Amino acid sequence: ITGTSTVGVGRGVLGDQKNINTTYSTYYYLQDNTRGDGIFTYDAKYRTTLPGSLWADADNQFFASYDAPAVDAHYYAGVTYDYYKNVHNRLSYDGNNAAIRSSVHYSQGYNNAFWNGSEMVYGDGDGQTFIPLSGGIDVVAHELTHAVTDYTAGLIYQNESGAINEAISDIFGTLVEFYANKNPDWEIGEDVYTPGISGDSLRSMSDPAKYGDPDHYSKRYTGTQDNGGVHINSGIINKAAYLISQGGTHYGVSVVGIGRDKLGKIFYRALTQYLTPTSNFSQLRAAAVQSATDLYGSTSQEVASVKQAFDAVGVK
Ligand SMILES: CC(=O)Oc1c(C)cccc1C(=O)O
Ligand SMILES: [Ca+2]
Ligand SMILES: [Ca+2]
Ligand SMILES: [Ca+2]
Ligand SMILES: [Ca+2]
Ligand SMILES: [Zn+2]
Repeated sequence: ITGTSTVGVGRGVLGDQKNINTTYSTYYYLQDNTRGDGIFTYDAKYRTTLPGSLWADADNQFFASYDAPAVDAHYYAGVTYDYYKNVHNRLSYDGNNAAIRSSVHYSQGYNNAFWNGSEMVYGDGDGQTFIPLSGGIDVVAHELTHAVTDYTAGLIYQNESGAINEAISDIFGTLVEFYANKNPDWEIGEDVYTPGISGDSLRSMSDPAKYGDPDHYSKRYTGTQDNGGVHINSGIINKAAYLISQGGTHYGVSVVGIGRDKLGKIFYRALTQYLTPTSNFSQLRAAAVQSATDLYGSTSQEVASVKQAFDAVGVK
């Protein structure tokens, strides 16, 4: 919409107060003009037609329960924008400040979030398995990273390239969570998953097997469920990324950690310069090694650690 940039205030899913960038034109819209070509948040109104209506509010105050998923979708999309621009010099998901669009209140009791090829989409959860999914900054950043992947490597969403696609989203969603630095961890979705159970999550990068996901290539799933296990075999790569960053000994193989920022530089470079739509795990290994070589030198600890990490999860 055409209008003037304003600043609204509201509360997110977890009941936390935050400021949000809005636009005024009769109503206050969830349209942030301060980042790129705009961040826009929409109301899907419990149906599945998308994007729905640009979110409109009469007084620029967003404290109703119905407002909370919108507040967080909008805010955490801005945080994610900031991360890619400030940390990787990437302007929005296409590198050219594409408008970022999100719809919330998608469907009824919908326990998922996704990128549909053009925008982010968030269910409200059924209140049992999930609360509104935009309350999780790692979930929001996971979803926006799917757009980044689609504009760069283009990893096909099936089998090993699809598991890499998923891990890339878990990795950067986690790196965005640490960037924001509010209760950061190597778990995925803990802020919005199972409101009646404490201490669990959708997935764990530090120990994927905690929820039945493989942490070694020898334990890879090869059936046809979940697009050939894209949310399952992602644990093999998530574990590798965790180890690159934090170090550890896994099935007897020791990895010297090099920290989250270097993890992020290496995987961002792999994603944007070396991976292709059909890359498999072995090719991801070579891409990360080449990326680390580009960044830190053939003889660096960093190259050595990437190798140890892929060794540890049985990927040669
Ligand atoms: C964070 C995440 O994995 O979100 C999803 C959920 C909650 C359900 C189904 C698919 C996805 C996805 O983004 O792959
Ligand atoms: Ca209001
Ligand atoms: Ca957390
Ligand atoms: Ca997390
Ligand atoms: Ca829980
Ligand atoms: Zn995903």
